[PDB]
Amino acid sequence: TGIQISGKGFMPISIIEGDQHIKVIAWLPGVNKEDIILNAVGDTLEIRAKRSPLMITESERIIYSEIPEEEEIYRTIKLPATVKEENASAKFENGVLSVILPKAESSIKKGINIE
Amino acid sequence: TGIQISGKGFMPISIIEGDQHIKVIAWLPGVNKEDIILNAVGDTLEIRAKRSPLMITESERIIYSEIPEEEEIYRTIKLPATVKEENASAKFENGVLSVILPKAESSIKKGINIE
Amino acid sequence: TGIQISGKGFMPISIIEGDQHIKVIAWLPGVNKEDIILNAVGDTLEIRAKRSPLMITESERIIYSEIPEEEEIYRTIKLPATVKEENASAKFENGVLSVILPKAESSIKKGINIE
Amino acid sequence: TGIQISGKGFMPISIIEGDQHIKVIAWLPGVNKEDIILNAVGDTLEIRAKRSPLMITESERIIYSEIPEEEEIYRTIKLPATVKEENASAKFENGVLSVILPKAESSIKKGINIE
Amino acid sequence: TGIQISGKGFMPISIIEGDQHIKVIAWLPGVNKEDIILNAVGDTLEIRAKRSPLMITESERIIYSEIPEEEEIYRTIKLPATVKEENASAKFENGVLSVILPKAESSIKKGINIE
Amino acid sequence: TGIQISGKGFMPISIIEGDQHIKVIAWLPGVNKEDIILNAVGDTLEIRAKRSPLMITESERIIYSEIPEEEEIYRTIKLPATVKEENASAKFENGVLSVILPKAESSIKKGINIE
Amino acid sequence: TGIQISGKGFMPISIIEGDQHIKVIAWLPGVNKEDIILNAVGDTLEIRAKRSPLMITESERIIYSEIPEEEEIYRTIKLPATVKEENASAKFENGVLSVILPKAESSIKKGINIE
Amino acid sequence: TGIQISGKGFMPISIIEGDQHIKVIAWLPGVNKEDIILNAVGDTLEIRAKRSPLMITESERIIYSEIPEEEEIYRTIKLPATVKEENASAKFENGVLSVILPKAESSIKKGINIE
Amino acid sequence: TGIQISGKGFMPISIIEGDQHIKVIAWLPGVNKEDIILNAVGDTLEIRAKRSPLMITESERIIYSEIPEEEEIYRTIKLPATVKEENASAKFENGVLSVILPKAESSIKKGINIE
Amino acid sequence: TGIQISGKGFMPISIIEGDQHIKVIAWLPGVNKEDIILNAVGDTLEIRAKRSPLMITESERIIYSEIPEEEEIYRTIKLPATVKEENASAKFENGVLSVILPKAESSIKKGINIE
Amino acid sequence: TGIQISGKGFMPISIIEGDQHIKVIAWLPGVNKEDIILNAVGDTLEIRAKRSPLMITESERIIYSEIPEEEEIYRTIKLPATVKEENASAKFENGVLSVILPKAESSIKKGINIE
Amino acid sequence: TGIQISGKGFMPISIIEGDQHIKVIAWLPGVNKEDIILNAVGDTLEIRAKRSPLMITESERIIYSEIPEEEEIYRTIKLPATVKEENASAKFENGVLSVILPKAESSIKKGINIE
Amino acid sequence: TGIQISGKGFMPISIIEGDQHIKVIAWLPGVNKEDIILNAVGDTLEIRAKRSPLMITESERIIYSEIPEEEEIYRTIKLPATVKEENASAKFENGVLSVILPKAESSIKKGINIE
Amino acid sequence: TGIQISGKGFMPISIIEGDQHIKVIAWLPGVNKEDIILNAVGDTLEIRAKRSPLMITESERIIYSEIPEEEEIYRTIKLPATVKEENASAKFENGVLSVILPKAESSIKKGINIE
Amino acid sequence: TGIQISGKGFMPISIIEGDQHIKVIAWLPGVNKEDIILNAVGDTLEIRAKRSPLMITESERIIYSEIPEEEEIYRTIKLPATVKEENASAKFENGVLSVILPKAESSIKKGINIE
Amino acid sequence: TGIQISGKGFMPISIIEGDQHIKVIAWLPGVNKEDIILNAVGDTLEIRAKRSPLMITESERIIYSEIPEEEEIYRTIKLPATVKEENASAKFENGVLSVILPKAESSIKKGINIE
Repeated sequence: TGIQISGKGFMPISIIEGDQHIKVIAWLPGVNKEDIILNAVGDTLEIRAKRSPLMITESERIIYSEIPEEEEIYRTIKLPATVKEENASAKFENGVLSVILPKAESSIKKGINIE
Repeated sequence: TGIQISGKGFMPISIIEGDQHIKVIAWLPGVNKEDIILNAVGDTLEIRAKRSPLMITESERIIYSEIPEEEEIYRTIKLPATVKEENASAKFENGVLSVILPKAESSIKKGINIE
Repeated sequence: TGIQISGKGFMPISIIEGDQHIKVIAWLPGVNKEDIILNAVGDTLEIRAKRSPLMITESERIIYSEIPEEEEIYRTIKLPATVKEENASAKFENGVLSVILPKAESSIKKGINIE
Repeated sequence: TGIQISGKGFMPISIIEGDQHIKVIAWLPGVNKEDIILNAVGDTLEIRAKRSPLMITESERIIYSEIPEEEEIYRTIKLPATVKEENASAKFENGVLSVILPKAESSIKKGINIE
Repeated sequence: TGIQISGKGFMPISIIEGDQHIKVIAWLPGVNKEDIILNAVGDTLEIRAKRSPLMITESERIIYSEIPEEEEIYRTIKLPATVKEENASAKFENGVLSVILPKAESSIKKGINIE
Repeated sequence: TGIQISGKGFMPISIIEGDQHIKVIAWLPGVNKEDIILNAVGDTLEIRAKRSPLMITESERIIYSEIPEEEEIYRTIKLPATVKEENASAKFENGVLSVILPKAESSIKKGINIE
Repeated sequence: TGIQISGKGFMPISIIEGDQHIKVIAWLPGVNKEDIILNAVGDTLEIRAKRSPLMITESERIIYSEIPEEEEIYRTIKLPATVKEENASAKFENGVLSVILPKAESSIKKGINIE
Repeated sequence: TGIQISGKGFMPISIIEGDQHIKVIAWLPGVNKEDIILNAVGDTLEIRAKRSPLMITESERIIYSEIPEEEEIYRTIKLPATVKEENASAKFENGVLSVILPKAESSIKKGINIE
Repeated sequence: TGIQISGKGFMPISIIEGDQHIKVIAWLPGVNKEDIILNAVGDTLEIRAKRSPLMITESERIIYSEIPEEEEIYRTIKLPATVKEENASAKFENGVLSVILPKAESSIKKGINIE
Repeated sequence: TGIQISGKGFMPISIIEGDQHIKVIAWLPGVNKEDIILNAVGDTLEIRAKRSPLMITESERIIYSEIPEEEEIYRTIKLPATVKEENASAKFENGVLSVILPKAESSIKKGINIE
Repeated sequence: TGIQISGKGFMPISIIEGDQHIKVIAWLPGVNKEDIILNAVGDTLEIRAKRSPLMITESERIIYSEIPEEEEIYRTIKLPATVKEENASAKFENGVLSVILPKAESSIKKGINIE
Repeated sequence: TGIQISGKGFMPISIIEGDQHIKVIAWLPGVNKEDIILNAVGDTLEIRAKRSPLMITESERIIYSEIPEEEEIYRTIKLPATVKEENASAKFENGVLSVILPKAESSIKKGINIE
Repeated sequence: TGIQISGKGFMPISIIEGDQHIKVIAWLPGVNKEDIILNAVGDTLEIRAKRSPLMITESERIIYSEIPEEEEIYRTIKLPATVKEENASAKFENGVLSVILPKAESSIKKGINIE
Repeated sequence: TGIQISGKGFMPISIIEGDQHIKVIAWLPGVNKEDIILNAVGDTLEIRAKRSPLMITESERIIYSEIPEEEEIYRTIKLPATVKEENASAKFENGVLSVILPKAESSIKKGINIE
Repeated sequence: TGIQISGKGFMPISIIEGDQHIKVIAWLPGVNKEDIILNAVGDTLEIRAKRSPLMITESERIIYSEIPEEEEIYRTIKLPATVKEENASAKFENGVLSVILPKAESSIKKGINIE
Repeated sequence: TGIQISGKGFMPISIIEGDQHIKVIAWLPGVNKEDIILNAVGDTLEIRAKRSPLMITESERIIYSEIPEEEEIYRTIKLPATVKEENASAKFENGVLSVILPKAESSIKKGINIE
């Protein structure tokens, strides 16, 4: 549907497009700020992250779990437009990752009169 | 299977039992530290929480998303054994919740080494 | 579903639990002020009521009817928590009964600090 | 069966035909006096009403309810005979509406007796 | 059999259609000459009758009965074609009614005038 | 579909609408002027016909034939609007029947404008 | 079956063979005499025709038809025996075509004596 | 509903009804004000119109289209109530048609007050 | 098929190509001239629109509709060639949108001689 | 098998093919010389006959019978090669018909040498 | 279907039938004028042709194709009529083959007058 | 496919045509030159043969055998053209039979020049 | 399969790609020299043509045709590499269309040393 | 899934990406070093090879084989990034091909800060 | 088929058989000579080996593969003839393995030369 | 599967084959070291033992038990190859038996000359 996505593991994401930039939304619970790698260029975006396994005491044991445990996970997406990555910015809080990607000049759409 | 869990929406949770305590783990992405209500007595656990919606500018618009949008979500659990909630504790970081539940000394089993 | 309900006839009912009280609703069309029996104890609730049959003039005849004709009906309910029925209150209007059940101090959940 | 009924939502109704009139019964739980609209002409009758769902207070946690809650509801009925609407009458108490309409055909009362 | 007959009580009827009229034979045992109400309009016919009440008593221990005293009995017949009610005629003998419905002039089917 | 047709035998037909009339067409292969029946009233039409069977000489024998053998054929049709059958006309040539049905003025729907 | 038929369009036909000739029957609703071209040689017959389409008025519209639309139609049939086309004859009436085919002398059956 | 709809081709429709009138909504994309034929009488509606096909130059060609090409299209409607066609009005804008149908005096229903 | 389309809601569209320009065809019933936003660049065409809700008087109600009720709708198209947006023009009438996009020289085809 | 046999009734037959002629055998028990009709031309043959029923005196009764009762019987046969029916010779004796038919010159097969 | 067609390979063909002749149309793409062998007699036509394989350069490999490859191709057709080959003619250009077959006199059909 | 074959026994065959002749091929294993009979005329071919059974010694017995043992066998064929049998020649060696049939003058086709 | 082909109508095309150029091969039988339009740029190439219909005299008609009749046809293709149209060359004979595309500089692939 | 591969024959492959380059893996059994051609450019890479067929001795026979027989084979793959072919390197050992594609500058990804 | 093979792992194989020896072919991509385990005796042969997995640098990642990842593989074969295993020989070049098995003189078959 | 197993009682067993020996494992819960009988010869192995029953004290009484009570238990296993039982060994700990079966030296497979 105008975009392609790939990667390993589970990863909720969402994308918002403006007239000058694009906002990226991602869910990465249980990760330390340093465990994240995000690289981009042109119109392509890459997300890489690793989470610690849930340690347990020798006396302790798990009766039940829902959480997938695979530590390494990443997701790749092709955007609908080219961006100026060098000016991009991102915020991460509450296990959630936030990104801002300025649009490239060529991508800036233009209006047309209607009569 | 000896315990039951209930609630609305999508919410990962994990449960672990210790000799002196029981440990509960849950993922609360998009929840501010103060947005959480957590209540416990005896051997039953309850959780309620609200995550802000995805804000957008009139120019901006959502193109793709799998993340569910509903804000308020909750979870309820019945433990297998009684706990001393008065001494329990909870720690929440990076959109993930952990809770320490002291087992009742009456509930605390007596491992015997014999042969 | 964690609670049980039974009885005879059609008597739509809905239950709402509040931190300090429980609100319950029952559809009772066409029933007079004197026909209603209410009883609650511990964490269970009972209702019994009787509606006069459809009287008609000798020259009249019922050509069509979807309204059920039975007079007496009752319903049993298991509450999830104990209530202080002695201080409860209820009201009936427009064929519907409204109830408020104060919750016992023992049953009232305790909140725990988050850190 | 010589008479037709239609509308939306749940609305039990009873039709009673007299030698000089037709009486109609409608169950409208929780419906206020001013919210109900009654209209008729010829040999057809129509009903409109709307019910306010509820108000939230405190936690306001409700389990799977047995009571329906569609707000707007109406019903239309074709009578077997023409009625004199200008002389009709209606009353609503205990959540049930009662209506009596004199029959225009009865005001004519044709007869061509032969051997 | 493509035509509708309805009513209450036991009242055998035979409907005969002519090219200029409709003739109907009906069984009305025990009904007086003045007790038979006959009405017609458009393409429908109404037959109404009442027989002697023939009450019940005691000190007899009724030993046998096949004759019902049901007084008010009627039948509604959907005629296949329009009739001129003002010109109808009938004869009643030995509890059997012989009606004539002269639909002789209310329409005249087109004919062959081909050239 | 707003008009109904039935009958026995093979009889193709087609229907037309006119501003002040209705045209109807019927294929009647091998039918003589005298074998034909056409009657109509109101908004319904009837057709009956009978065609002589396949005659054969004593010295001849039918080695193959696909043409049906039945002689009598007929059709009945419900028209969509009222017609003034007294003014109708029809023509039959080359085994095909054409009929002209002037429409009832009351049935004519004209005289609405846009602004 | 010792004989073949082919062509396009709707064309009922029946064939009858005489000891000295062969007679053929054809259904041609709505065809003008000149519209048809019948030819023959050897033991095969060819029939060509064209039926005018259903002309219409500007205000007119066709609401339904059973009649097929195509105009140009023809059929071909291979006779089992040779004929003397120069002596053939045909008659067409009431949208129906008849043909008489004198059988060739060698085509005409010869009977061996009793012994 | 008591209403019927018919016609050919693609023509989206919606129908509103008023107490004193009836309002009709029709989509007619790609139409000029003069191409539309509408007429009304009694309690039934008809709408007929024509839209030009897609013009093109010999140096241009169709690569992809969803819009159906057939030009002549119409629809018909059977109302549940009679209207006063002579007083009806209609407006057309932005490819959409709005019609106002003053309801007949007999059609106008009588409201019934609750006693 | 070498061209990509996307958006939300119902939006008929068709596309035409010439040697020097691109023509765009779309259906927007019931929209006001200003309610539409269209931008494009490179080979990408964006269409955005918001439609008025079907106004209804309090006494009225929609007995039936086919028109989709959603108000805002938009579409995106990736053309097979590049365009000079700054020179484009568009006309809109009768609920239809017309847009002409001159092709970009670099993308503009060249004729190739054949010998 | 390159040839066809047809007819009615029990008529066993056998066919014998020579270099210069064809001989054919047919079982016709109980048929008179005057009852037989045989006709052949080209490379096909016809046989027609009739056998009288079994007579008995009125006092006599058939205690056992396997012999068939039907009288009229016939057969038709297609040869694989043309025959000169002029020179045909037939012999009927003991309820069996024998016939020899010289073959046509073209039918006559020339012996071909081996080198 | 009155004519037989056979042969190996791909060779589109169509047949035309003159009253004095027969014209045949065949597609023989990629063939040099001399590479066709054609011969015919009676009412049967034989066509033989061979094409060079689609040559390739030593440093050339085919990415994609659909054209069938077999070099020799032939077809045979049995006409419904006898012809005079000695007088025939044919043309071949633009990879398309044309042939003219004058009919035999016996092939000439004789028109039949109709009465 | 325009050619038909018949006979009894096992006899694989293949057929060859040239511009000047026809060549025929047959497998007749275990058959001596003297046991073969072949005949032909016009455009049809006959084959007849008989193979000596396998003799067996008294001390010897057949353990297993796939070979069909029927001695006499024959085949019949209809050629696609007429031949001149008086000049035929055939070879039989290595258990395989070959035949060369010079064409008839009508059989040899005449080339048609191209324009 | 990594390459795009498109267009309407019947147009066989086989594509071949050389290291230094692209050769394009297509079958366009039955078209005139000038009705061929081939244009290209970048990495995409277009083909348009029209073919005369099979004309006939009124005395003439058809027995059978395999050739499709539609007249306008075209095809478009996206090559794997960009070209320099200016040096393009093409030949068309015998209904076969040949085109040569010298490859663009940036497209010329470079061999890699092997170890 | 973002990468495309095509070709004919059997040739297992696998692909790897690095931050400076791309590594390619391929199985090529039975290939001498000389018969493999590798070329690539930009983001396009092609592999061509031909293997000697399995020669055999006159006395020899193939009883069973799994290996496919085709000799010429190739593959094409379009990479996710463009490379600097001139710097590439490819090691071939043990019937397996290894290739190194140093990434081009614009392909080089850029990391972006987070807070 | 009288010969069987078994084992785990992917290993295409083809058996060849001489008169004085037997040849066999095995595909073993990525198998170092030292990882090769092959053993046989009498008329049965064994094959076993392990392949190193594809290593990667931490920065590197697998995007797509077809390579089978199982390492340890082997095969077992029953040969149809005994061999002098002590006299066998093998060759392993470019990932393809070949072997020669001198056949035991007992297995060696003695030719028979008679007419 | 080349080996056979038999015996009585509950006895999980595992079999492992090496290059020069064969290893066998058996579960012997509750069996004393001396309770076992172990014998083997050629390529078959025998194991027999008797395990004591479940004793109970005077005051005791058995309420539940799953363990089978049968004392005598044995198993018979025919090995695939002959073994050097004279050199075999066995080891039994924690109720589980292990046995080493050095297989016959003659069974060794060797002889292939590795280049």
